[PDB]
Amino acid sequence: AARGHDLEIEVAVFLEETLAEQTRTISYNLPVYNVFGMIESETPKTLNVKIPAGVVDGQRIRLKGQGTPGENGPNGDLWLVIHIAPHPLFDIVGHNLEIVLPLAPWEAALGAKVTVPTLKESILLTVPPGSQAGQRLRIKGKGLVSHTGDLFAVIKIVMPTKPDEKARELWQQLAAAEASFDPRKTW
Amino acid sequence: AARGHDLEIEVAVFLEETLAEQTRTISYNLPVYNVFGIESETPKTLNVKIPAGVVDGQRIRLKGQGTPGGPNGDLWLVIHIAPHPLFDIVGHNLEIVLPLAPWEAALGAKVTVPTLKESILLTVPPGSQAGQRLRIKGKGLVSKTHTGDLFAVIKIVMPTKPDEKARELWQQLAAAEASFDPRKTW
Repeated sequence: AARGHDLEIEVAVFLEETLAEQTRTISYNLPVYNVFGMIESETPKTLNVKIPAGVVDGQRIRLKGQGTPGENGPNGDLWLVIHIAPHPLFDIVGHNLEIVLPLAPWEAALGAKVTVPTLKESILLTVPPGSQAGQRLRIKGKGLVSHTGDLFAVIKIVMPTKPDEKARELWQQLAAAEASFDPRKTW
Repeated sequence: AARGHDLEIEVAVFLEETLAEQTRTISYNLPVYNVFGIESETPKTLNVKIPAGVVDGQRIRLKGQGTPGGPNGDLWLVIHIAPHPLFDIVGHNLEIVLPLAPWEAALGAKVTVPTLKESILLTVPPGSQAGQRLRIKGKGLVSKTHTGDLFAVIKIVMPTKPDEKARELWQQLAAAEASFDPRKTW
């Protein structure tokens, strides 16, 4: 008389439902064997499991005896391992969230106040003058919740498409203005 | 009625070296355990032609070339192409961050770009974009029968705080391109 084996089901969970006390329907099969010992059938099972809120990524939950049938012995256990889903805007890094902050070059140079999204509502982040590409601007009070974490606005500089006659001239003049700038001092 | 012991030998290569077959001379040490189971180290040297296209971690085995009452052990050559400070490998291809000033992307330029071998002058067309991939054919890795390319991936970079002049032109710019919405995606 030996016990059954443990099953594992990786449950993907949209980050947004992190603080959501959520219900997932789990479905799995338990194999049924021949007198000659091979599978010949699978019995289908389902449970409506109440997943607690604020389940951290990769965290584990145990449903005892929901695993494989024991031999002769107790059933094995079933494990639901969480895997927080890849957010469209935010990105889980540590206990904090990251948001890429697209900025037009003028916006980065002059500075600008622009609305940025959070978990729920949208705050107003201010960008200092002269900010650089890769700039890691922090916004406290908006981040993973449980205490609560912080969001980081990581600046990325974007460009409009090819410019028309007038916008061109201007660019040539900045080019002239900033002719001394070496964007590749590293090489 | 015993048998042999094995050996792992790290063999450091450089990304540039990988571009062609290279004859190499590895010096190592062959252990000596007393007929117990260590107090000596009879060294050796082998001359091997490493092939064009190897990859970090790759292993080449040499038979019998380990310790020696029956069959001898085996020798393991573990390649170790430690990380290059400019080119990131992506299969048979290479990637390089190409810093550009906002006005280089806007106006379009010609920029000298490095290579595993020798530099090349790259044409950045007017209107280029953050994250854009400019292809440099054949400057990627040389696998057995294929040769990858190198991609210069644009990254707009800005200078430090500006001044009356710069700042005045940036304001004009903003007006000229007032319709542009970087955060369209929000």
